[PDB]
Amino acid sequence: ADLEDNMETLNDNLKVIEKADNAAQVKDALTKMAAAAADAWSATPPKLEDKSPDSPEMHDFRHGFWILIGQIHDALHLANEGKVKDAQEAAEILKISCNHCHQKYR
Amino acid sequence: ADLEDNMETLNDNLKVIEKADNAAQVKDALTKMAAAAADAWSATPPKLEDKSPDSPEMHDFRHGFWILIGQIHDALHLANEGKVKDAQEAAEILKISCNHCHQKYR
Amino acid sequence: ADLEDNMETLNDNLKVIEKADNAAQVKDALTKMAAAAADAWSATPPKLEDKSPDSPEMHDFRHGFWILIGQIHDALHLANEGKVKDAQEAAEILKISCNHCHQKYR
Amino acid sequence: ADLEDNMETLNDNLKVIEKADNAAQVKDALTKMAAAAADAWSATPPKLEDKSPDSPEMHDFRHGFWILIGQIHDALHLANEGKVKDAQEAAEILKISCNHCHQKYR
Ligand code: HEC
Ligand code: HEC
Ligand code: HEC
Ligand code: HEC
Ligand SMILES: [Zn+2]
Ligand SMILES: [Zn+2]
Ligand SMILES: [Zn+2]
Ligand SMILES: [Zn+2]
Repeated sequence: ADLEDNMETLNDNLKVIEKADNAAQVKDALTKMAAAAADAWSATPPKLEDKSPDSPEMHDFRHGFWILIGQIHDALHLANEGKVKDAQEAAEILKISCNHCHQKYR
Repeated sequence: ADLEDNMETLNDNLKVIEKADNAAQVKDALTKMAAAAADAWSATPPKLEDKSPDSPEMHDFRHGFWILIGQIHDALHLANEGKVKDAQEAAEILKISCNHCHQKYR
Repeated sequence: ADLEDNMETLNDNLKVIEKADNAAQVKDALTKMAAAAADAWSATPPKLEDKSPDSPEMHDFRHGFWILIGQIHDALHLANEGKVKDAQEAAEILKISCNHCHQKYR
Repeated sequence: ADLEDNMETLNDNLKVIEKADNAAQVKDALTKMAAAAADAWSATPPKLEDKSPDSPEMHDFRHGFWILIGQIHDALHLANEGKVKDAQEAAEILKISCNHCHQKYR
């Protein structure tokens, strides 16, 4: 997918997590978010179109996806263990990761 | 890229790190490895073609890529900081992650 | 130090980071926070005195320190790469970890 | 506990994980290891006795404990999920972390 459609997938499943009823719903939403972030890994965002893929700025951009995926990784372990509510609370932390990359690069 | 091509990229660049003599070369190889792993994230390997994408096996498959990318992540900070020899030694750990996934799913 | 002492050290240095210039003020605050969190690792907080250190609740308690230390860990790499602004911005996510533990166990 | 006691705790419990036939012994051993590593956090090893707790060598020393605790963190999630064989294969990776610190600072 392109960067914009992966972002739609991130947003849709972030919402699913916040309103989920059970561990299966949380795990499915987290898995979909991680695959969307991994697929967006090599995207160049519009405001960085002039930057080398080997530059400090593009490493910072990808670093934002590493943070997001790492956060999803931990939440998914929690949901695998049945700590659904703790997994759901990880959405508050994820949201900041969204905001931070958006405020620098969107 | 397909799974086999991402693996060639992982293989080529792990050997680069093992033979490298400067920080820029290690950083460049680490970034290529991470992009290949992120691109391989949603691949289904031949031995899991019968498995549901939500199966435990496919989560465990993707989990091996998270481990690898996480190791690359820390090594890339060490390389960014000048600790070239430490970043280079992280290839010994990287290799164990290669072996573990291969033993299970290759 | 006891838990209350380490919490003050976290609180003071969390404020130092938000109100800092230069990698030095930030690095030094992060280093002290990591040492305080590590020293707190095995503390039994009042609301869990009836739980054994093998209980699920005590694992969930320590797990909140792992999240905190992992965030400090990444912030310190950023500060050591000269990314003082990005390091200072970790303070927002750190505070969320403070609050998530407090809401359950303080 | 002093550094020698925390190292004995790590050595004993790494062997427990290797020999283990059940999840409970793995989880218990990993918990003991994490506590030992957290307690060793602010130790000064003999070869750095003359240096500052703030020295770059001492940051680099502590960094080895973060690597170890992060690896224990993931293996404990796997043990908690009943993936006992996968948690035990994490011991191979832990050992390299033991060796990497010993080669530099023991
Ligand atoms: C960088 C590392 C990012 C992270 C992490 C997240 N997003 Fe993002 N997103 C990013 C950019 C550069 C853009 C701009 C796209 C463009 O073509 O200019 C976006 C865009 C979105 C959108 C589109 C909405 C709009 O502004 O019209 C959405 C809905 C969105 N992003 C959601 C989202 C969520 C929920 C995230 C975290 C879970 C998230 N994004 C992370 C870069 C990055
Ligand atoms: C799972 C999570 C894996 C990780 C981590 C790594 N590899 Fe891998 N590799 C994996 C599979 C399932 C396969 C088989 C793919 C197929 O279609 O048969 C492979 C294969 C390879 C190969 C051979 C590629 C080919 O042309 O057939 C190589 C050279 C290879 N892998 C290298 C490699 C390295 C160096 C890794 C770590 C840095 C690594 N792989 C990780 C699954 C997984
Ligand atoms: C659990 C994993 C915690 C994390 C992470 C943080 N804190 Fe905490 N804090 C915790 C407990 C159980 C308590 C109660 C201690 C008691 O004996 O009652 C506290 C308390 C505090 C306090 C008040 C200390 C006092 O004098 O009573 C402060 C100022 C405080 N905590 C700050 C703080 C900050 C800034 C944190 C993040 C950087 C943080 N705590 C994390 C448990 C946990
Ligand atoms: C640095 C960050 C280290 C990590 C990670 C591990 N160890 Fe270690 N170890 C370290 C030092 C500096 C020393 C010497 C301490 C001294 O005062 O001599 C050690 C020593 C040991 C020992 C011998 C203890 C003794 O009484 O002589 C053992 C058995 C040992 N270490 C085991 C061990 C294991 C199994 C580790 C990984 C799980 C490990 N150590 C990590 C520094 C560091
Ligand atoms: Zn966790
Ligand atoms: Zn690190
Ligand atoms: Zn980082
Ligand atoms: Zn994991």
